[PDB]
Amino acid sequence: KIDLETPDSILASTNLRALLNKQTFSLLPPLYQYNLIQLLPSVDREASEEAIRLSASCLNNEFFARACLEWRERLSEGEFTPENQLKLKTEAEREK
Amino acid sequence: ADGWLELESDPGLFTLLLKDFGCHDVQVEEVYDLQKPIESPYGFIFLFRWIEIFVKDEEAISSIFFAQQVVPNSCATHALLSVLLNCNENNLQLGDTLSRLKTHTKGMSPENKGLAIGNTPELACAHNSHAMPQARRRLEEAFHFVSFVPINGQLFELDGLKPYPMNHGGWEDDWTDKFRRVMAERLQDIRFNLMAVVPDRRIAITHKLKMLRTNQAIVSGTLQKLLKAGSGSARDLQSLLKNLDTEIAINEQHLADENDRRHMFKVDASRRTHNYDKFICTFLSMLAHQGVLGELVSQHLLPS
Repeated sequence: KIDLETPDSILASTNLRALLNKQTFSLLPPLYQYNLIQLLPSVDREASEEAIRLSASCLNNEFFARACLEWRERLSEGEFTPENQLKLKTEAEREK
Repeated sequence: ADGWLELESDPGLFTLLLKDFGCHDVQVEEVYDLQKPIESPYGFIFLFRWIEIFVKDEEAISSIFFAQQVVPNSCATHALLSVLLNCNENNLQLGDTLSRLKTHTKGMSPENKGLAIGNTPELACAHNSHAMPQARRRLEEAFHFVSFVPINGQLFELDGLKPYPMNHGGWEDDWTDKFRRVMAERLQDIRFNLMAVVPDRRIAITHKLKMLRTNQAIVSGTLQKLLKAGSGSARDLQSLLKNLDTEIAINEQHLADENDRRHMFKVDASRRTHNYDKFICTFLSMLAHQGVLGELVSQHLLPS
């Protein structure tokens, strides 16, 4: 819908650590919440195992905060453009 | 010189690493206060950062496990091994892989021991399992470790990046006090971490609880038998039972504290090694698809 992979995305100018949190997660429908928890670390996914409520320290972390910050920085660096993704797939071909 | 992944400096990380080496009676804990008493430490690991009496006998340096760091990013493993493999049979059981590594490197030169470390698939796998995704993709300043350990009535300072093991140890009265003196000589700060290799606290607490509970059962059985039978006084049995119950309560609280601390170690490890990319991507995509990404983004623009 809105740019999510190019250095010109508005996300590259957005505080992602404050965007993605417990309230924002609560804004999502239950099926979305389940499919999203299926992508969390196994301890937090296990903690959440019909609106799903996340651990108070599931997203408010030290590792998820750094994940958000580095994700924005990688987006700015252009790591997520489809050309770089295909280049990394060529590299993965070279590895295997 | 192949290269391992880079690890963070965390006592819980190192505890889980040693557990993944198959050595299950060891735990690493950080030393905030040097003067606070530590009970039964196998050794110490000193990490330094951002800063500017040698055993030289070729038979003496080979008669002890002084390994030389050949693999570049294996510093935490190297220090932990320099501490553990210089311990004996009485207190701890090393893993099967660690005992095999120890017997395999009995009389080898420091270089050969470092190479044995680097070419042990179990150790490399367990070490790289604790790396963050940042380290993995970076593979395509950190800390410097130094181990302190008592061998035979002498404190040894092992540095994997130095030619000779530093022996400067003797005490008479307890090696913890000698180590405290040596550390106070060279020395809160962020350029220094100090960690102690200690026995698993959970194990000692569980055993103390077992002893307390069996003693409490004995005295309660004798007491209830006496009172049922219905002569002699029973004050002292009741006093014994009261003090036993108090100690059992204290140690149950100790066990609960240690259990939640171990659980915190587990969750920090599970988060530290997780790749949050797909989660962030799908979260942002679902926010956009729901129509609410725009408002939130408008509320959290970085100041410029």
